[PDB]
Amino acid sequence: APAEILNGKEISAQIRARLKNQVTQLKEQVPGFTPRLAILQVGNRDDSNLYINVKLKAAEEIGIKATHIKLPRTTTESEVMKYITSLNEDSTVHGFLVQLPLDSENSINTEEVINAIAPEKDVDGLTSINAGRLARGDLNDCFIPCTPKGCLELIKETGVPIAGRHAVVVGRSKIVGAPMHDLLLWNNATVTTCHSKTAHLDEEVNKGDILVVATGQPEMVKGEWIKPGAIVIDCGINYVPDDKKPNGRKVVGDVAYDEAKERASFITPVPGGVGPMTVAMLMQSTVESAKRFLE
Amino acid sequence: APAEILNGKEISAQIRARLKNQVTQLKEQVPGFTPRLAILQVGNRDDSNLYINVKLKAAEEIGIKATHIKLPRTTTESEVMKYITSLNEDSTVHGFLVQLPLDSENSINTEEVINAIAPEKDVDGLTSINAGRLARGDLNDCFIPCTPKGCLELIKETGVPIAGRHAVVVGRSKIVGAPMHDLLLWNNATVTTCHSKTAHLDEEVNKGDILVVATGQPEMVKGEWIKPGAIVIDCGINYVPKVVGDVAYDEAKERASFITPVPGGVGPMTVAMLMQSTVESAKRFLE
Ligand SMILES: NC(=O)c1ccc[n+]([C@@H]2O[C@H](COP(=O)([O-])OP(=O)(O)OC[C@H]3O[C@@H](n4cnc5c(N)ncnc54)[C@H](OP(=O)(O)O)[C@@H]3O)[C@@H](O)[C@H]2O)c1
Ligand SMILES: NC(=O)c1ccc[n+]([C@@H]2O[C@H](COP(=O)([O-])OP(=O)(O)OC[C@H]3O[C@@H](n4cnc5c(N)ncnc54)[C@H](OP(=O)(O)O)[C@@H]3O)[C@@H](O)[C@H]2O)c1
Ligand SMILES: Nc1nc(=O)c2c([nH]1)NC[C@@H](CCc1ccc(C(=O)N[C@@H](CCC(=O)O)C(=O)O)cc1)C2
Repeated sequence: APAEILNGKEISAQIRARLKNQVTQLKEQVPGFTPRLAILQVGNRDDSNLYINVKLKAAEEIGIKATHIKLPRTTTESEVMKYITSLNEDSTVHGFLVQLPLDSENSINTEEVINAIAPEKDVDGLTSINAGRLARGDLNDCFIPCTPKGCLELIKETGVPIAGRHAVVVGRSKIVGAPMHDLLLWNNATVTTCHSKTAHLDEEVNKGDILVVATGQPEMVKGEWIKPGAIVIDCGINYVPDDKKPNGRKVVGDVAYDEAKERASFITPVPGGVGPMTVAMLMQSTVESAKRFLE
Repeated sequence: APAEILNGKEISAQIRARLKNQVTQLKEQVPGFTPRLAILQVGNRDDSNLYINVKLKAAEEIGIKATHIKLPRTTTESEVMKYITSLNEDSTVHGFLVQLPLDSENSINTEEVINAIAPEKDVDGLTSINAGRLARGDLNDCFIPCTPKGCLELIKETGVPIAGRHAVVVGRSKIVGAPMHDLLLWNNATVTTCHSKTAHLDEEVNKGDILVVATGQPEMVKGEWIKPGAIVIDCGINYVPKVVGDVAYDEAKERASFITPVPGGVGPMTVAMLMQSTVESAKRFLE
């Protein structure tokens, strides 16, 4: 019998509707309080413009005030640092992020920039201090990066308790795999982390009651590798030409969906699974930052 | 026929001899310079007194100047913060640590205390900044906690490459298990982390080509569970009706290819690694 499909587009829409109501209610409980997000951009990349306007739009629908600071390509590292410092010190701003990658004519140390973000405002969760808190089990008040956050939410939507399950994470990146490990461990799964040097990957994958794949290797995890009854979470966004589609390209996951859907009990499709969760998760983190500041 | 014994006492002695020579050479290059370590203690636990004396002794044998500050049981979090601030600002102190657990009559948030330590002096590697670097693979520029560091060194003493091995870590503490996981992962093992909520622990342990145990549960990991030919690293220090490890040594030694005894395995290696981190902090300050 085939896997239930976790519909990230519907679940994300429910999350954004709930956050809207919560934000409406925070303002009525505490009049004048305005949850506030800022996004700092360097340069003028087309892709970043599109992603930023999606974030700003979601924030405005929820009643979060969203500020976009767009610095020119001529900007220096020292000017970027000054803006980060000013955002840290601005008590009207509850959360902010720096859109990546930076687009400057000058050399800018990306890591130093990110690590100047005050940890209590780090809504993308990529500062070293936040990673360190997450990695050592302080989940009550650290920020969680948006993709693994959405993965955890998808897993919880199944209603299957995580504790005691053997979870497998394929990938160990800063943005996905590593924080995904941390969330699974502090929800009491027994966790195996695999990567490009893992031997007999198929046999490792086949031990996962919960499987999260974040490799960027299109459809590499085959249906045969999936443990029967597993929860399969697929972070992959891989482009493949396909003239039968409206824009001449299909999106496929890091998992071979058509065979994995016959083995799993719950599976995320691609497109429509993990991807649409991500902006909702940023908004949820923004709302958490605003609630903490309200104490 | 038994597993080769990884003799942490002899390996640590070699490490301390090397660090002594390094320290002697720093002093001849820069006369009057003294690497300096401070250990801040709250309360008066017997075990902490003994562990601190062991650290002081190793430091003096290497030529590191070691200072011990012992605060009373009445100490408040705010008083501990004043000493941490003073140690941060004292440019004669290259590295310092806070001995754990704190022994106070008042509630003190251990994490807030540890996280006031300046990252360049955090030789125990327990600040969030250092943990965060280790946890994400940026080992260029962080202190690693002394126990996992010592465990990695014991593993390397076998001569067996870590990359591609299935490693199992039993325990996930901030001081041992979690950082141990990170060290194994960024040395390219495939790592499984177990804890008190792991089901079928025996079957998890049995997948480990490398096994590190740090539970504080005396001899709970049974020899039968060990994969034949495994490298077994036992961090346990348990007092029992003698000191014993977290592993059932006499049965595990018949299955493993390499095993650490208790006492004389991980413990001495932990102190040597603290001294290595202290010496690195002194060398960094010298630029
Ligand atoms: N929807 C979203 O907004 C979103 C966000 C982030 C990422 N993603 C997608 O998720 C995927 C991965 O992204 P990322 O940021 O995690 O990428 P990444 O930084 O390139 O990480 C790739 C990870 O997968 C591992 N890997 C690669 N080949 C492997 C193999 N053959 N077997 C096992 N492990 C292998 C790599 O191992 P090593 O560590 O050994 O190199 C690494 O840990 C991509 O499709 C990306 O587009 C989606
Ligand atoms: N030689 C050295 O220098 C040195 C240094 C530090 C520690 N140690 C020793 O190493 C041992 C562990 O120390 P620690 O600081 O890590 O202790 P700890 O904070 O008490 O943590 C114990 C860990 O083991 C897990 N655990 C407990 N019972 C278990 C069970 N039945 N099955 C599986 N996992 C179990 C715990 O699970 P939960 O997270 O689910 O609670 C926890 O993660 C102790 O004997 C300690 O004295 C030695
Ligand atoms: N939280 C916490 N828990 C702990 O159990 C400890 C620390 N902190 N901090 C310090 C740490 C140090 C433990 C230690 C114990 C003993 C020795 C040592 O001198 N080795 C001796 C005895 C061997 C042994 O007991 O392992 C030897 O064989 O030469 C070295 C270090 C133990």
